[PDB]
Amino acid sequence: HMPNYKLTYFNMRGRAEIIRYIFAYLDIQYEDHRIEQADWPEIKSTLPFGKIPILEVDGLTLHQSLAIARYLTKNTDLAGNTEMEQCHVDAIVDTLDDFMSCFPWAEKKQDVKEQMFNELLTYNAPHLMQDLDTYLGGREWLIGNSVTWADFYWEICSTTLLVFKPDLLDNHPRLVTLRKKVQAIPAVANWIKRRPQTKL
Amino acid sequence: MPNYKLTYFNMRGRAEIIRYIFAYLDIQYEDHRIEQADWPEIKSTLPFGKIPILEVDGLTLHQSLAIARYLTKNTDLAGNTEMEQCHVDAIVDTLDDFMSCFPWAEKKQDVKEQMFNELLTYNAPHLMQDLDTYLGGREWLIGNSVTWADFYWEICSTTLLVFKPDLLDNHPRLVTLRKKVQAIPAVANWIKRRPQTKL
Ligand SMILES: NCc1ccc2ccccc2c1-c1ccc(C(=O)NCCN2CCOCC2)cc1
Ligand SMILES: N[C@@H](CCC(=O)N[C@@H](CS)C(=O)NCC(=O)O)C(=O)O
Ligand SMILES: N[C@@H](CCC(=O)N[C@@H](CS)C(=O)NCC(=O)O)C(=O)O
Ligand SMILES: [Mg+2]
Repeated sequence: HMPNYKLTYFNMRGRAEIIRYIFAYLDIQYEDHRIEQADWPEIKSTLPFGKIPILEVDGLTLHQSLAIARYLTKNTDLAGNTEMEQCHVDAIVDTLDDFMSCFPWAEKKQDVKEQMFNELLTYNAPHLMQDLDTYLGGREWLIGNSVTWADFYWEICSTTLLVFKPDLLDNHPRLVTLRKKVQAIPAVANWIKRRPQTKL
Repeated sequence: MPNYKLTYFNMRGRAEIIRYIFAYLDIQYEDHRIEQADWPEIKSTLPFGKIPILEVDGLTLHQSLAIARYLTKNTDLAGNTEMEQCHVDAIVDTLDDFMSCFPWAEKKQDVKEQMFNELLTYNAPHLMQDLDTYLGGREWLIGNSVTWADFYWEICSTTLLVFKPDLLDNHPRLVTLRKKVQAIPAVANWIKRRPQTKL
C-alpha cells in the first residue's frame, strides 16, 4: 500500500534534497514540509534524535537522510541492480556525505568559518573530485549501466559545493557531463525547475 | 565462499564492524593490518585514499558501513522488514555521525583535547539519553533480535568508554545491551582473540 509521506526539513535543499529527488523520480506524492526557525524548538523536542530531516511514514517517524533515501529506493531501479552494485552505490554515497559533513555548517564567525570552508574547498575538494572522476572511469554513470541514487547525490552535493567554489569542476568535464545527464532525467528536470529556489 | 581480504590499521576503529560480522557469520577472511610505515605509500592505491577496503575475489570495495550492510544482506543480522532495515541504517548513521565528529587526526594537542572533552561531556550524554529512550525496555535496538546496529552500538561505546568511563552510569539498559552483544558466542570469541589496541 502507498503510504502517506510527510517530509520535514528547513526551507533549503540541504540534506532533504536527496529524498525529494527520489520522490520526484518515482512519482511519489508527499508533503514537503518546510519549517521556520520559529517552530523548530517545538518540533526538535519531539524527535527521537532531535535532528532533521525526518520522514513520517503513515505517522511513524524515520530519521537520517541517507537511511531514508535507501529505504525509498529499495526494490527500485535506483538502488543498484546487484547486491554488489548496491554496495558500490552505498559507498559512493557515504564518500560524498563524509566530505559534505566535514564542513562546519553551524559556524557564525564569517571569517573563521570561511577559513575552515576555504581550506576544505581549496585543498581537499579537488582531490575528491579527481578520485570521483577516476572512479567514474569514462563510464556513463557512477555505478553500473544506468542511473542510481548515487548519481542523484553526486549532482546534489556538487551543486552545493559549486555555490562556494564555481571552479570546482573546471578540470573535470566528465563530471560536468554527469551532472547535466542527471539534470536531464525528465522527472529530475521537472523537480529542478519547480522546487523552491534557496541558496543551499 | 569468496576470498575476502580486509585492509585497515592495527586498531578496531572503522573496520571492527566488518570484523564482528565476519565472526558472527563464521566467514573466513584475511585480517590485514598495515604498517604505519607503508601508510603514505599504500595510500595511493585505495579508491578514495581511505581504509578500510575489502577485497573480494579481485574486486575492491570501500566504506565500512557500505561493506557491513553488504555482508549482512540476506542474513539474520539484517532488519527483518524493509522498515526495520531503515531503522538499522539510521541508528548506525547516528552513531557514525557522532564518532566522526572527533578530531582523531588533530595534531594540535590542546585543540584536540578541548574538542574531545567538549564532545564527551556535552554532546555524548545527550546521545546516550536518546539511544536509551529509543531502546526502551526492548531486547535489542531494532526488532526482536540482534542486528548489526547492536554490534555498532557495542563497538562505538567501547571506544567512548575509553575516554569517558562514567558515560553509561545513568544508562543501565545500554550497559546491558553491550553485555548482550559481548555474550554472543562468536562475538565473545572474537573479542577474546583480537589484537588488544587502545582504539
Ligand atoms: N575504536 C575507535 C573508533 C570507534 C568507532 C568509530 C566510528 C566511526 C569513526 C571512527 C571510529 C573509531 C576511530 C577510528 C580511527 C581512529 C584514528 O585513526 N585515530 C588515530 C589517532 N592517533 C593518535 C596518535 O596520534 C596520531 C593519531 C580513531 C577512532
Ligand atoms: N547525518 C544526518 C544529520 C542530521 C543533521 O545533523 N541535521 C541537522 C540539520 S542539516 C540538524 O537537525 N541540526 C539542527 C539541530 O541539531 O538543532 C542526516 O543526514 O540526516
Ligand atoms: N566513512 C569512512 C571513512 C574512512 C576513513 O576516513 N578512514 C581513515 C582511517 S580511520 C583514512 O583512511 N584516512 C587516512 C587518510 O586520509 O590518509 C569509512 O567508514 O570507511
Ligand atoms: Mg555517514
